[PDB]
Amino acid sequence: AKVHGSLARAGKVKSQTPKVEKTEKPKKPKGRAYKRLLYTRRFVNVTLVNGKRRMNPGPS
Amino acid sequence: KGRFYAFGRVFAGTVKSGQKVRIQGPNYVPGKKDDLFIKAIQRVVLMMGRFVEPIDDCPAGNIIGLVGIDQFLLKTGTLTTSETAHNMKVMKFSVSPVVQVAVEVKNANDLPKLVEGLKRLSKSDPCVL
Amino acid sequence: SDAVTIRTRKVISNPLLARKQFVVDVLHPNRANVSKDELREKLAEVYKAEKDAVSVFGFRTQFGGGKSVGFGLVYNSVAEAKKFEPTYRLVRYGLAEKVEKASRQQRKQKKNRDKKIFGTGKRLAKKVARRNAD
Amino acid sequence: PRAPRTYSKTYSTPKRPYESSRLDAELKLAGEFGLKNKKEIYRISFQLSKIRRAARDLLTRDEKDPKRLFEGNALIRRLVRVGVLSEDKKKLDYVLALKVEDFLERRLQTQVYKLGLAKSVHHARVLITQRHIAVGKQIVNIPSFMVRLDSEKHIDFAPTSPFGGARPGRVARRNAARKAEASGE
Amino acid sequence: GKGKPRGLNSARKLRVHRRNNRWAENNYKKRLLGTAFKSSPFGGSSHAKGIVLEKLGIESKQPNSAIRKCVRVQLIKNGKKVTAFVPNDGCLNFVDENDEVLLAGFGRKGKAKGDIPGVRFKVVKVSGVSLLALWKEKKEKPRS
RNA sequence: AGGAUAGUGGCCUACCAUGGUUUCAACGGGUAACGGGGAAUAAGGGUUCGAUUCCGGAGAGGGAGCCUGAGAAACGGCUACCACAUCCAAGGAAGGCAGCAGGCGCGCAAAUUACCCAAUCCUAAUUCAGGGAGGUAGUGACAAUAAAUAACGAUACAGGGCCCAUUCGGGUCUUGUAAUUGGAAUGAGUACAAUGUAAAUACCUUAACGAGGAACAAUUGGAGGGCAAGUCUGGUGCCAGCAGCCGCGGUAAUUCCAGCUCCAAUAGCGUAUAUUAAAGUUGUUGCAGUUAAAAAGCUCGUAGUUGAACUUUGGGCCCGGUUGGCC
Repeated sequence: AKVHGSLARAGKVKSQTPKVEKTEKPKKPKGRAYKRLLYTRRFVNVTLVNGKRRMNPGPS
Repeated sequence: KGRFYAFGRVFAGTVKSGQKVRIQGPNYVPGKKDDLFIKAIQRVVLMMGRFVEPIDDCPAGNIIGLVGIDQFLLKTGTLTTSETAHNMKVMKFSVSPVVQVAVEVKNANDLPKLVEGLKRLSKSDPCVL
Repeated sequence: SDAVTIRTRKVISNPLLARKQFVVDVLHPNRANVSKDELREKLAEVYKAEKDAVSVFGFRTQFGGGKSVGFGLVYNSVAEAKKFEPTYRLVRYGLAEKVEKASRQQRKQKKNRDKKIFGTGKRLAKKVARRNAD
Repeated sequence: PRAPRTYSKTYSTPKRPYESSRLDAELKLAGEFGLKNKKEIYRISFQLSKIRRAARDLLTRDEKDPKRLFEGNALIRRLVRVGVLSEDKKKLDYVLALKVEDFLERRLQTQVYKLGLAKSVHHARVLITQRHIAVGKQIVNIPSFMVRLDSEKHIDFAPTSPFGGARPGRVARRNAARKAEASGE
Repeated sequence: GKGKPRGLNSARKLRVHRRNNRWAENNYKKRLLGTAFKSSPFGGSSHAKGIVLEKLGIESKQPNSAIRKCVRVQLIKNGKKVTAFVPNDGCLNFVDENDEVLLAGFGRKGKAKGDIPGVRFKVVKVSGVSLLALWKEKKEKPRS
């Protein structure tokens, strides 16, 4: 196993994953107005509990 | 050791000491962001035989030594400051790429001095490769 | 435009230089950033010495825009002022002359090109004449 | 070869990073009056810290000590020259009882808010850094001014800077240049 | 009182017993003799300018698999061989032989992590481009 | 007892006496040791740096020696040797950047071959002459302090109320969302122009400017536990890889690669090495010692460290001081 880092095993297995691109959201606010969303989303626009709170409820 | 003068000749403008100019490379169009450099020049010195004479400004058509910029070009160079222009030629010059010699350090330790030695010897003179 | 209002504070007359030292407060609504010397030419009328024995530097523009802090110096002498006025303030006022010797790098090397001379040097100049071309 | 000028840091981050309600307790304190970061409640708590550290050392020292009779009485008046608490709690032991949201309450963000004129703390912090309102005549571009309790007689707009008067703007004039191109020349 | 004579004149004897028993920790004994100034390939240093010979690979223990593709790099300031590691996926094609590299430690203070033995050191920068700026690629790869 | 010395002194010299320091650690070695005023973390108790802004010392390539001068064993003074190194007509003569810039070497590593005495001071016969002492500037995410990244509208929709309480649809105050369409606020840049500055740059000022998501823009980590944030989708299948630890990947990967969403801080975030607290895991305050590692096999003994009780207690008179008292 002196030559066992044979580069046929390489980042190849990453490169055989497909290539896609991010979709384009609008301009998120940058500064205090981002937290203006973030407080009012978590503690004002909530009506959900599911025990106490669940902030990012991925599809259950 | 070698902080070697750039043997230059201005074709336009009175070049000035203490000046900020764009730097380009051998085969380059300024569209992409790779290998164009934005630095400033240290000193603008002239030379007669074996002596030097620092100056300040020069008009076109005058060969001047150029101090300190040698780090950022390989064997040839243009350095523009109107970024729509093109490179100046390399002309596909002449004789002799040409031959090969194996070269090796002894005593198995001065490999850094060799690799810096010939990567600086490449920037030394453009005839050799 | 809205009463620039030259008002003066700490009016201290120096007897041993024939002058006054004082701090000018300037509140200038609706028009800012006036001048060096218009305010002097309004100050030099209320103090009745002359027009140009006054030495200002200041108008430190306070925040907002409309208030500043000036600092003028009227002297009680006309020609004796220039004997003790700072010469950079006089060439700001243009009454005196601006000096022009060489810059730094020409003068200090000239000191180095002063010690190599033997005496007044023209004994060498006779000898570098005869020899070369001998 | 010269003399220095000093510097100092004026906040300290809390030690344990992640407690669920504790970060959301300072999201109540974030959500109250429109802050921009988490640093500017760290620093008044830092100012709560070394004032209460300053408050602890006189209380453990002697009664009828003139150092306590000077920097206990001068402390509580400077504590009320900014007017965090009123005359009702001026007996030198309520400086321990002081709570975060009360150092917040005398900031110039939430003082323009409470004195009409702004409808919103988010609209209030805008109306500080748009080269707006003075305290006396001195214009203040600082949303963290700590109002000195002696300009509620006088806190208003500027004489210039509309929403304040004496000229209705300059960017209104390009909006009036839209009038001066459509129905004007 | 258990040992350690509390007597107010005795301050020497429980200072020497303090200083003798000071020589048992895992960090004071190594600051006492300068462990990074006689031993320890990094000369008291978070970083050392390196030069690679060629590529190799070292396997992981039990329980896991998947040999981790190490690198054998000698150092300039002392002139001796050492083995290192490229914590990343891919990008070993980007790092060449016989070119300048700039490496560091793990924070693990020696004492190789839990996965691969006898490897202390990881790669920050190679030829001046800092390959973390190459895996999350937004950078020049220069003319070699 | 003299010799020198600015004067003291085994400082040096002749004679005489055998003395100095020590188990409180001298001596010898090491020291990535300039010494202090301090700095960092912080319950108290402290541990670790301090080359560097201030004071004092030593040195000007390595050891010597000396003139001038009040002041030097000076080094931008000299003499000689060593070790480096320069110019040339080959005869010889110049030599000290641990000053200021600058360039090599070594480098994980550290900036202009700028302006000028305007300021603070200093030297000299003395306003003036001078000062790379100094200040002004360009590099700067070495450090700190303040704080932008867009405001309020109107419609509509879901509403949350309150009361119509029969609620399909309401008046009333408030949240998101669908960018429909407004009217303002300007300032980061930009510069007429003035100031600032001896001189200009720049801050404070100030005309004409300078905004509808794509601009005039917010990044860096992370989403098993640790430890706050996914049982969302597609990929490879112990390969490639993740990860500071525990551990995941062998076909549904809540860890790998991407994409959506979200978390944390915000002009900053990680990363690595030495650190301090947490480490009541060095402990004097304040550890453990029957089994987790440890009470010399046992005793004698000099230093060291500790070591019983006892010797004006009490009574009375008066004077002034302070704090609180029908007051």
